[PDB]
Amino acid sequence: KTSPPIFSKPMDSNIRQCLRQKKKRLKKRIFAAVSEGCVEELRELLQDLQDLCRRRRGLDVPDFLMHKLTASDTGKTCLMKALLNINPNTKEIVRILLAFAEENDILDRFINAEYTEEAYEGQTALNIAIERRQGDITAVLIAAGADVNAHAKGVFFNPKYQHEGFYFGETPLALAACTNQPEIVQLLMENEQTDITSQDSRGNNILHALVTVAEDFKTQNDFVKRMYDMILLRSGNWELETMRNNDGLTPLQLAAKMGKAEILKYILSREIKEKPLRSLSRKFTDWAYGPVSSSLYDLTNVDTTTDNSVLEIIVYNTNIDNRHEMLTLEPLHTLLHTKWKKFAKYMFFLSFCFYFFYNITLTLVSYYRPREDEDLPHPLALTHKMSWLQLLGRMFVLIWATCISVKEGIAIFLLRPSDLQSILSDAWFHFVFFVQAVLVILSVFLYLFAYKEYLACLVLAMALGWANMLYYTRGFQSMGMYSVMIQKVILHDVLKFLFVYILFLLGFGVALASLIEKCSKDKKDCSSYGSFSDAVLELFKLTIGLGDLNIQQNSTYPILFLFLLITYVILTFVLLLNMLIALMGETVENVSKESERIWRLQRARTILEFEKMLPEWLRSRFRMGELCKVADEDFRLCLRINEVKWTEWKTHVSFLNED
Amino acid sequence: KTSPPIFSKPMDSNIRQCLRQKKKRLKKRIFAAVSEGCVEELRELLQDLQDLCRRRRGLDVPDFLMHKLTASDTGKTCLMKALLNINPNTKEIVRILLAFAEENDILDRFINAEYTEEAYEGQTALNIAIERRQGDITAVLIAAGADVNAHAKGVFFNPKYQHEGFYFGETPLALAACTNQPEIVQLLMENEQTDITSQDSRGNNILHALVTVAEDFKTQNDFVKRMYDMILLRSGNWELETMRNNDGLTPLQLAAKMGKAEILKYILSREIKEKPLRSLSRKFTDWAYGPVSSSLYDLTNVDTTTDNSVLEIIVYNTNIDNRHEMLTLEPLHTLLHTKWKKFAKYMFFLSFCFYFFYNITLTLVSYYRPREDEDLPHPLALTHKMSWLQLLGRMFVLIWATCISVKEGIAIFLLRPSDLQSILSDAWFHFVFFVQAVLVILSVFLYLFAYKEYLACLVLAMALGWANMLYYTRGFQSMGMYSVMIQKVILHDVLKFLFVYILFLLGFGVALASLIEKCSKDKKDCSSYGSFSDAVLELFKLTIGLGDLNIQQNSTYPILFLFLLITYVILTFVLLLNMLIALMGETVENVSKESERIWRLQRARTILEFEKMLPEWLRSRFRMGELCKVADEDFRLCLRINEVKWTEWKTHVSFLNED
Ligand SMILES: CCCCCCCC/C=C/CCCCCCCC(=O)O[C@@H](COC(=O)CCCCCCCCCCCCCCC)COP(=O)([O-])OCC[N+](C)(C)C
Ligand SMILES: CCCCCCCC/C=C/CCCCCCCC(=O)O[C@@H](COC(=O)CCCCCCCCCCCCCCC)COP(=O)([O-])OCC[N+](C)(C)C
Ligand SMILES: CCCCCCCC/C=C/CCCCCCCC(=O)O[C@@H](COC(=O)CCCCCCCCCCCCCCC)COP(=O)([O-])OCC[N+](C)(C)C
Ligand SMILES: CCCCCCCC/C=C/CCCCCCCC(=O)O[C@@H](COC(=O)CCCCCCCCCCCCCCC)COP(=O)([O-])OCC[N+](C)(C)C
Ligand SMILES: CCCCCCCC/C=C/CCCCCCCC(=O)O[C@@H](COC(=O)CCCCCCCCCCCCCCC)COP(=O)([O-])OCC[N+](C)(C)C
Ligand SMILES: CCCCCCCC/C=C/CCCCCCCC(=O)O[C@@H](COC(=O)CCCCCCCCCCCCCCC)COP(=O)([O-])OCC[N+](C)(C)C
Ligand SMILES: CCCCCCCC/C=C\CCCCCCCC(=O)O[C@@H](COC(=O)CCCCCCCCCCCCCCC)COP(=O)([O-])OCC[N+](C)(C)C
Ligand SMILES: CCCCCCCC/C=C\CCCCCCCC(=O)O[C@@H](COC(=O)CCCCCCCCCCCCCCC)COP(=O)([O-])OCC[N+](C)(C)C
Ligand SMILES: CCCCCCCC/C=C\CCCCCCCC(=O)O[C@@H](COC(=O)CCCCCCCCCCCCCCC)COP(=O)([O-])OCC[N+](C)(C)C
Ligand SMILES: CCCCCCCC/C=C\CCCCCCCC(=O)O[C@@H](COC(=O)CCCCCCCCCCCCCCC)COP(=O)([O-])OCC[N+](C)(C)C
Ligand SMILES: CCCCCCCC/C=C\CCCCCCCC(=O)O[C@@H](COC(=O)CCCCCCCCCCCCCCC)COP(=O)([O-])OCC[N+](C)(C)C
Ligand SMILES: CCCCCCCC/C=C\CCCCCCCC(=O)O[C@@H](COC(=O)CCCCCCCCCCCCCCC)COP(=O)([O-])OCC[N+](C)(C)C
Repeated sequence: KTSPPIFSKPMDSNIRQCLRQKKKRLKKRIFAAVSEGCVEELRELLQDLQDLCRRRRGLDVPDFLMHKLTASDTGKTCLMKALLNINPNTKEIVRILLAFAEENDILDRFINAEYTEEAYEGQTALNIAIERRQGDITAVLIAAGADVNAHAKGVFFNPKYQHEGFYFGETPLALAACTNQPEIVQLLMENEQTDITSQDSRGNNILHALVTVAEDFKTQNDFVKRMYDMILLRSGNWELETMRNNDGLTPLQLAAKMGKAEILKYILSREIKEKPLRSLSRKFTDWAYGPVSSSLYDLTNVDTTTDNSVLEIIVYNTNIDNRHEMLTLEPLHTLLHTKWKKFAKYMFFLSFCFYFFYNITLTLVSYYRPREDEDLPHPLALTHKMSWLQLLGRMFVLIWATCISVKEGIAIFLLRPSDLQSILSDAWFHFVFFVQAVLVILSVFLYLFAYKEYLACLVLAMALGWANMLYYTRGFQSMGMYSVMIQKVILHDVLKFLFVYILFLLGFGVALASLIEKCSKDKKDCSSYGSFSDAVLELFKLTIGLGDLNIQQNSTYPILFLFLLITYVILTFVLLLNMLIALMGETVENVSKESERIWRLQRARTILEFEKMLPEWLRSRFRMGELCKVADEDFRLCLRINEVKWTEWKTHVSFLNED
Repeated sequence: KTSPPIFSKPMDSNIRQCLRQKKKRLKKRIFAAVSEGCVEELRELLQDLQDLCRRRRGLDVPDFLMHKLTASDTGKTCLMKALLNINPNTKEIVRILLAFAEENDILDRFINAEYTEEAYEGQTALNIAIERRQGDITAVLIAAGADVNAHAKGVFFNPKYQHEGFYFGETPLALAACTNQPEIVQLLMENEQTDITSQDSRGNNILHALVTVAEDFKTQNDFVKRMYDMILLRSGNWELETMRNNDGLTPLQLAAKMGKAEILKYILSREIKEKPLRSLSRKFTDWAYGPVSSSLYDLTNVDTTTDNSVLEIIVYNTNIDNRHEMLTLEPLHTLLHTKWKKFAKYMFFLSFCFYFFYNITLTLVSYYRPREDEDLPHPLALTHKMSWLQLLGRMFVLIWATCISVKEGIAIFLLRPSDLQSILSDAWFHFVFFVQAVLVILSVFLYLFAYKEYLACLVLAMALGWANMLYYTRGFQSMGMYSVMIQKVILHDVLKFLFVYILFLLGFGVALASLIEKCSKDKKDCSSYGSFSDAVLELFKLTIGLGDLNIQQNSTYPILFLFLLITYVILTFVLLLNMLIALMGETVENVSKESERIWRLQRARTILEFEKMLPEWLRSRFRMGELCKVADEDFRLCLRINEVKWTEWKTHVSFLNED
């Protein structure tokens, strides 16, 4: 993606880089013989190794012999070098190397060997055989004492990113499962020493590991769905799918964290009909008659009742790709729609009314202020009591403004740094609601010091206040697009047109202000291009189309003053301004193509954020789901959902081929 | 493409155009007999030719006999006329003509015959047989003494353009190779007299010739890739692919010169695994484990270390079609990205800073000049020393401006004439950087003559100077499009709208200025349409939308003055101006569809142009690549590149059909 990785030492190297002595020719000539496939040259070199071991001090002969078979810079052995280079005669050089280590008491050490390298640590001879797809060499090595629980930890086998390495699950069972080799997976699970409930350095197990390697888009061949079904259904218990890693996530919650929509649909809709495996399912269909059916969903680690539920991960954590496609799955779709009809319509309506009456009060009191030198109060709370009836509206300003500044200021403090790179993560409205409430109470405090700059701050509070009414247009679908593409346009288009337009507004502004002469004879001010600040204003009025091409200029070089104004009008009114209108037209077109996807993801935040304001006795009232016994000795919560599907049923009936 | 060619004399003609005598009927009747396929009439005419040769002076009888078989206007013989017209009985009239020339000592002359025509010179009887796909007549002619090294040079066999003729490689081996006939190619390479390392008049050989005939786009059947592999791998040496033609190019460098992207990808990625043919490859993969792999590339005639490298041909020589598609190939992609991280980010950042401070100095000194009659210096270098601290900024203008005018003026002098027909060949910024630096030093020299027209030249230097800051927006991808489509629009759209708009600005300008009368009673100037120059200005202010439809005109025919203004506003404000905005909208749309292709090709020029400023000890430091021994007795430079490809690997594993 970004950059290719660097590795400090290569795993295998048959390319010699640039810059009869038995202590050199024994060790080096075996590696080259076993790599090319010279069988006859190999037996003639092994019998020379035991010749040096007879002229050696006793009781240390296995330690001396392994040093002449293992490398020193890395822990790669003769059997590892043999299996990385597959030849047509590697079935027999395994037999010859296994026979040499059986003649000594070194067979247990020669197979269970590990790399000592910092970058390839823990890799054994089973990892090379399962990688190179040698199915019959694997059965021999298990039958000779290979550890089937060896973990391969390292910088290569556990990277930081999805590139820069190759993560598969760190066990030999997970390597066979992530390489689409179903027969070796059947082979290891039928062995007694295989620990299925095993965990790696990330805390993952085999079901966590298959989620990380799955495709985030639906395609034709999906072997990670058939491997998740195959390994789960053989264990026949609950310990795998209820286990948490170091981040505290199940296999179900890691699919919603990473964004895999096809693995998520499979787990929420499992239904197994055989009697010993009935209890593993999460959906229970009890009656169906034509198109209609009734079903029960599992709802255990899904609904908003514990921490890190799958309804809360999908909504709040943007940068996940498929968030609309997952919120329309079936246990999730009914839960959001039920929370809207039961308490969320009415809390969203009271927020619109307590804010619309806040702005009518703050406007009528600011507009109708006493405009005299002899009458100067601040228009708030009756700080000087003139005793007029219903003064509570002036009290209602300072009460409701200090509530918003406390509440929204906490929400700015709780912002993730990924919440500032999405429009849908509504971090714009947390800023602007805060600064409108600060300026209200700042203007009240500056009258108590009587500075008479309160009116500069009270005017800006009315203009932001009526501009924040654009938040509440997400209640309707039709008006919910205009608050979105007023923000796509002002970031993708206007802040890139701004840097180009200052270069032409600075350059011609200094140039036109340097060609004039001082016209103040007796305070005439004939020249409208006198200063730098006067010339930038008259050039802005000409891109808009409000100024004049006044040629009668009291200055030297009158024909050069015409050449530089007409060049400005062509570049910035005919060419640049009509260009930026054709860049707004491409942004507006793409928001309207996706108007439904954007409106539905803005409700789902407002539904789950009014739920965190409710008290606990009130949230316990609206809990949807009842206790239910779906099999023997197992109790769980459930939703009953009826579903009538006319288009799916009629295609099932027409295609049936009654002939 | 452009025009069909003309040929001075046809190659074969069976259509007689418009405007018993044995010296006429012997020669003419053989050609018509051998063309139609009259076998019995042919033997009755050959025995009449030897009757005339018995009544002839001796020792000259082969010279007399060939003149009655070869034509005179061209060198076409009886065997050539036989093979151009294929009949079902041309297997035997070859046998009859070969038997007649064997009875004399004229067999060596009768087969090895050449056209003497200016347009078809050198064409022999093997070229006609290999063209007409007669595979078994070819083996007979080789077995009778045909020259298999005859070159066919001529205006037809070596044209100027790709049309106007048919270039194939000028040898009989290249004709068989460029006509998709693999069996005749095997036939000639197994003959001993075949010179494989042979060159034609262009200097090309068989591997150069196959590059010129290849398709520049990837399609299904590509026989030129299978012929390049077939002929190279049989020679088994290095003389073919390291040979240069008259322009000094290898077969590798001619593919990048002509733009063939599929031949270029094949050569840079050859990998042959068998032991006698291991050494011919250019990529050496030494370890691979799942998706990741490590490889070594050849880098010999690719990297910027000699003249005409393939990294330098693709970048500088536009008019080549596939330049983005070739710069993303693998030895080329890593080299450009490595030169950016090691020295090119920092040289592109110092150029932005030494030019941005050049414009702040030249603006603040021009704007704050002494505006008095008693104070008139030139604002540069303290030509009159007033002794103010840090005068070095005024010195910094004339130093840095004379550097740019020398450096950019050399670059204008080194421009190819094809560099002035591409936006991406940045010949616009070589002009405008030059003229901004000339006007600075021109204004300094005109104060030394004290002409007081220096200020007309110093003002234009500020306006161009801030407009050249649009060059440095190619560092970012998002802003790198606005400098491009400000140039596509001002060439494809505005200079075509300009010729149409002058016709309506000239015609109505003279017409409206002829209907008025002189209003200067006592210097009133009531009529704003008095002159030609006054009327063109008031009509330009009305297309923009700044003028007035002032009907109160002090002139004769007042209702005709209304009819010609309203006709102008409809034609040029409602119709023409809104048309040109819909022609800018189609240009802006196509630049944004190709925004990534244009930004990436502008970096690649700036990377290779800061490299030509570095000194030789500094360029020798940043050389990337190490000496390496990839096979016996062969040393070469290499890059090691790691590559992890998740999408290619997982499709290889899912499609494997483990069943
Ligand atoms: C029908 C079936 C049952 C329905 C259940 C009903 C449950 C009722 C409540 C239950 C508990 C909730 C307490 C929340 C209070 C927080 C106050 C607040 O700041 O407003 C918050 C919400 O405001 C509300 O959601 C509640 C509105 C009623 C407030 C009750 C006190 C005043 C009622 C006295 C009546 C008048 C007295 C006389 C007045 C003249 C504003 O939050 P926001 O809109 O999200 O902010 C803008 C968005 N932004 C975050 C991006 C910036
Ligand atoms: C001088 C140097 C040369 C010039 C600079 C050159 C470099 C600049 C280039 C940079 C990256 C290139 C991408 C092009 C678009 C750039 C804009 C951007 O950064 O958006 C980024 C994220 O968008 C956001 O940041 C969302 C806004 C967060 C809330 C901020 C509130 C501001 C309050 C203040 C009140 C203001 C009121 C306005 C309302 C907020 C990236 O956008 P994107 O990659 O296209 O991804 C689309 C995702 N999207 C849905 C979020 C859009
Ligand atoms: C002069 C110019 C104007 C000013 C300019 C301002 C401009 C800016 C404003 C622009 C637009 C304004 C936005 C409107 C805001 C809310 C409306 C809304 O949400 O729409 C909804 C209607 O929902 C309702 O109408 C509320 C339900 C009844 C509430 C009854 C009172 C509460 C009583 C309880 C008191 C509690 C206890 C009391 C306290 C203790 C529509 O939703 P729906 O159609 O129903 O369903 C969704 C469709 N779906 C099913 C496909 C998903
Ligand atoms: C970090 C790792 C190592 C990095 C290696 C760093 C190597 C450094 C250098 C190494 C040798 C290069 C010499 C090039 C000099 C040419 C001068 C020139 O005209 O500028 C040229 C480039 O300018 C540069 O690229 C270099 C900028 C530094 C100049 C050094 C002298 C002044 C430093 C004293 C410091 C301040 C003293 C105090 C001042 C107050 C302009 O070229 P351009 O931008 O292409 O032109 C515009 C484009 N156009 C062609 C279309 C028109
Ligand atoms: C009176 C008679 C009747 C009217 C005339 C009728 C006949 C006229 C018709 C002619 C051909 C028909 C094609 C239509 C487009 C015409 C324009 C053209 O010639 O472009 C040609 C090449 O484009 C260039 O020349 C690139 C600019 C080179 C640098 C020049 C710097 C000038 C500095 C001065 C400063 C000025 C500042 C502005 C910035 C430079 C051809 O363009 P194209 O075929 O479309 O190929 C696209 C390739 N492209 C990527 C290069 C675009
Ligand atoms: C007030 C209004 C403003 C005025 C209006 C002006 C408006 C006009 C201007 C518009 C935009 C301005 C353009 C910015 C120009 C350079 C920035 C740039 O290149 O971007 C790059 C940042 O590269 C860097 O930031 C430089 C790296 C650090 C330099 C450290 C100082 C040098 C020290 C050494 C001293 C040497 C020795 C000293 C002397 C002897 C971004 O590139 P990237 O993201 O890093 O990678 C590319 C992404 N890729 C990997 C996909 C390919
Ligand atoms: C389209 C235009 C784009 C924006 C440009 C707008 C300009 C702002 C530019 C930049 C903005 C930031 C600086 C603030 C300047 C404004 C303050 C001011 O006006 O007061 C004064 C300063 O006026 C000046 O003379 C200074 C402005 C020109 C030089 C700017 C600094 C150059 C270096 C920056 C970059 C390199 C450093 C980076 C190094 C890494 C004006 O005083 P006065 O009017 O004479 O009043 C007379 C009365 N009196 C005598 C009693 C005092
Ligand atoms: C892209 C990000 C831009 C940020 C803003 C984005 C939006 C921009 C929108 C608006 C902001 C733009 C400014 C307009 C209003 C001027 C305010 C002012 O204080 O001027 C004053 C000072 O200013 C000067 O003295 C002018 C100095 C001349 C050269 C300025 C650029 C040189 C430094 C470049 C620095 C880097 C800039 C490079 C920019 C490419 C006016 O002074 P005066 O009239 O000369 O004196 C007359 C005396 N009198 C007052 C008593 C009568
Ligand atoms: C960014 C826009 C460019 C900025 C503009 C700078 C461009 C410069 C480039 C090149 C200029 C090269 C010529 C040298 C200057 C000579 C000075 C001179 O003659 O002044 C004379 C006038 O003359 C003029 O009117 C100005 C002539 C400009 C040439 C046309 C350039 C077209 C640029 C457009 C396309 C660019 C597209 C670029 C796209 C990015 C003096 O005036 P006068 O007649 O003596 O008046 C006295 C009258 N009296 C009789 C009453 C006393
Ligand atoms: C939208 C309009 C489009 C452009 C049209 C613009 C017009 C320019 C047309 C063409 C431009 C090139 C010629 C330069 C003319 C300008 C010089 C000038 O004005 O000075 C004078 C010449 O004024 C005239 O009278 C001559 C202009 C009209 C006829 C043009 C030539 C026709 C032949 C060309 C083609 C056929 C040949 C081709 C053969 C193959 C003006 O003098 P004055 O104002 O009377 O001053 C009075 C004071 N005095 C008496 C002391 C002197
Ligand atoms: C497409 C390429 C075009 C090139 C430019 C592209 C951009 C064009 C933009 C601007 C240039 C256009 C000119 C506008 C400014 C006029 C300058 C001038 O010198 O006028 C003067 C002379 O001119 C005359 O005398 C006018 C002659 C009348 C007929 C003109 C066309 C006949 C020849 C057609 C030749 C072929 C043209 C065919 C064109 C289709 C004004 O003279 P006056 O006012 O009459 O005298 C009053 C006396 N007084 C001054 C003392 C008061
Ligand atoms: C390029 C545009 C065309 C140019 C225009 C030429 C077109 C000509 C074609 C044809 C004209 C044929 C008629 C002959 C002329 C007679 C003269 C006459 O009658 O004048 C009279 C007025 O009369 C008028 O107002 C003008 C009549 C024009 C006819 C409408 C044509 C529509 C063109 C549009 C569509 C074209 C689309 C083309 C698309 C490219 C005299 O005026 P008066 O009333 O005596 O005023 C004195 C008043 N007072 C004394 C009472 C105070």
